[PDB]
Amino acid sequence: GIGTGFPFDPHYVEVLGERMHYVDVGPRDGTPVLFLHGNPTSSYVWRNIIPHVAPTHRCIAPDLIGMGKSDKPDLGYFFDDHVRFMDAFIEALGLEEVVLVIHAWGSALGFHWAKRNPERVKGIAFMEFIRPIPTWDEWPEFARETFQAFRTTDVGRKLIIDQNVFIEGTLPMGVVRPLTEVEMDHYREPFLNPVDREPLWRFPNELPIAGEPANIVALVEEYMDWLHQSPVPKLLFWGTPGVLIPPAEAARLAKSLPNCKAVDIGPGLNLLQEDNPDLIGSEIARWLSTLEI
Ligand SMILES: CN(C)c1ccc2c(-c3cc(C(=O)NCCOCCOCCCCCO)ccc3C(=O)O)c3ccc(=[N+](C)C)cc-3oc2c1
Ligand SMILES: [Cl-]
Repeated sequence: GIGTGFPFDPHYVEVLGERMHYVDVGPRDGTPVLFLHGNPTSSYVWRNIIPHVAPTHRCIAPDLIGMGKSDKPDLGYFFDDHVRFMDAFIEALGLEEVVLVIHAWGSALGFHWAKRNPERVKGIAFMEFIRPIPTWDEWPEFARETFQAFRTTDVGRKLIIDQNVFIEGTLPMGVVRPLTEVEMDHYREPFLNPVDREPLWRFPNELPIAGEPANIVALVEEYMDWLHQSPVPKLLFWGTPGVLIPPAEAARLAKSLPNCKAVDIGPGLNLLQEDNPDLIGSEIARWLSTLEI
């Protein structure tokens, strides 16, 4: 059965006046592997993937500011806030060159950091990642009216902040296999208090859909422009039917993006880590062995 525990010792670092929590396992020398989660998850989403990589490589998995075991400042939790705190996190750990393993909103953070710091990125493994969604027709039909309602300050905040729907409903609807009560309690833990749910609502309001917000659309277009030409080694995981990346898109990207290998994980929606963690971790471990790190 897929593991439900989170055995990792807590590590904390002060970042811009705030304490950020991170997993830090594996050997201390060599190039580290930095794991970035998205909405509404935490380093918990990497718990069954990291044990495949940690025998041979350092694994660092931070909880984004306002999420997981990290501190909860009184912020808007805009994408720009996450960019500021992640930039500062990476410098606080003194990381030099890295391999990135990134997912969904963590993929926007990772690709935006890689585009700005390409000399420091030796490879990117990614899955269910953020690209511009040009019209609402390109958002999955089964989740279209709900994400449209999320992108409002009235209904959207009622659902996500008052009623915790991103945790109770959107999260399980992002996994094909059923989540256990223990797993759901791990995802619920950072957000038991409704006043702490601001990141859960601002994230879907930042998604680059139908041209808004224009500033995020532009930023995401920029790192996609880079990714289509950069020689950086790329490993793309995808599932069927997917959410942000449908199978036909994954197959086109595997051909268009330079130096990109694609791996079919089988059934999957958004949190591919919850549907086939052993294939994702074992393929990352094999792919790392082919990099000059
Ligand atoms: C308390 N209260 C008002 C509600 C309301 C609605 C529900 C809903 C629910 C959910 C939705 C809903 O979230 N759709 C969007 C799905 O997007 C999936 C793809 O993105 C993944 C993340 C991508 C991130 C990218 O960055 C719609 C409609 C409903 C409904 O029932 O009306 C629940 C659904 C499932 C459930 N259990 C335990 C399995 C329990 C549910 O419980 C509910 C409770
Ligand atoms: Cl989101």
